[PDB]
Amino acid sequence: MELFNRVGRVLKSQLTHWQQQQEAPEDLLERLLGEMELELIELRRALAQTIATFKSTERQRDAQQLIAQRWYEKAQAALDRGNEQLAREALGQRQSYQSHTEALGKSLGEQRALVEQVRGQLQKLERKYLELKSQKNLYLARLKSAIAAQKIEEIAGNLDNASASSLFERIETK
Amino acid sequence: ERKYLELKSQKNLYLARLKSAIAAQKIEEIAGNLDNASASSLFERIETKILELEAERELLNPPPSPLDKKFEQWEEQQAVEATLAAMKARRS
Amino acid sequence: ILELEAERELLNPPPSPLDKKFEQWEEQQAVEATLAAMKARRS
Amino acid sequence: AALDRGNEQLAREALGQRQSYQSHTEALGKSLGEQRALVEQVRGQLQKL
Amino acid sequence: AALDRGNEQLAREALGQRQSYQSHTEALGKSLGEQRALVEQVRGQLQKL
Repeated sequence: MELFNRVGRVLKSQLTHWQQQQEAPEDLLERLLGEMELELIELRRALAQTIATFKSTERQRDAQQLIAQRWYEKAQAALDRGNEQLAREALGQRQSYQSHTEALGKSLGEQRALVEQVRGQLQKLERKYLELKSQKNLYLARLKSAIAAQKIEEIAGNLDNASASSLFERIETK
Repeated sequence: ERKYLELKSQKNLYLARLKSAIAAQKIEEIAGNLDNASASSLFERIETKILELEAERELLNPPPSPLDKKFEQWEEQQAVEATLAAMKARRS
Repeated sequence: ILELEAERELLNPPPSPLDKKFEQWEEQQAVEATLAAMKARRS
Repeated sequence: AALDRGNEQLAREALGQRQSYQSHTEALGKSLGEQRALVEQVRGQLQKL
Repeated sequence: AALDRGNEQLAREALGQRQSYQSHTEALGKSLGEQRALVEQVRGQLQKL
């Protein structure tokens, strides 16, 4: 008659199950953390994408820094015995590297905060993740205690007293 | 060439920050399913069902009123006092 | 290696400089406490 | 052990790290106390049932 | 033996190597103490069973 009813029509058997599962959170409750486990490992692997990359710049600057050391050493050796003219160019070439080192080096400093904080984020998330997973069983145990606490007495009323006991004490009246 | 690789150098960081962004967001966008309020109502309202249904017990078997509980503890006080006095009287 | 080493680095967080500081400091105390005790035996 | 021989500076950090655990212990420990009533009463419930 | 006749320099390394073993002994030795309770109690369990 309408989509909400026709979506219901195609899912009358499923709408009930969807309502039941959301009414009884056993599957979704368990698999959301399992699904959340997927993003944790995805974050685990995704986070690694940050870790290897940033230092890979660190090695690159070291090679350029060593090359700057080579130009520094070549300039140091070139300027010997008053041959400053030759060493002037070598120092000029070094300045090209020096620009590369300074810009790349500082990029790590802020990236340390990104890895430092995100590691702190996961450090906080993981404890909260397991902490939430710690108390779910208690409520679930209290839930089954609740179901048990309720099936025990909801069934207990079948023959307690009054019309319930009338099932036999009225037969006693018979 | 230096600019080409330099652009190719930082794309992974943003992509890594992007997957960190997707990860940073799937982590919490999903986290809101059962945090608090109506989210926690998924079980603490079922906890309220305990008491909606416990009242059926409470109503079906009216809880021992403070008077009968007062009688129970008072009877226990008399039971212990009457007994212990009698019990210690045996030795005397 | 380092993309995958970070998995190790992340899985077993590397001993922080504090614990490494504790380790070497404990070693410094371990050697100093021992060597002082060891040489004290002869005395 | 860290604070020995007046090396309080080193021990200051270690105590700071401890406070992180102390928060965990205090919160988790009290949770048992109320849970004792749950098991204690439910055992009493079944004992009566 | 190494530290004899004032040759403490040679003996310093040997003591350092020893500390590596000392860590192994202390950790493994205590593991037995609790394991004694496991065997002691389980033997008591079977003794009662």
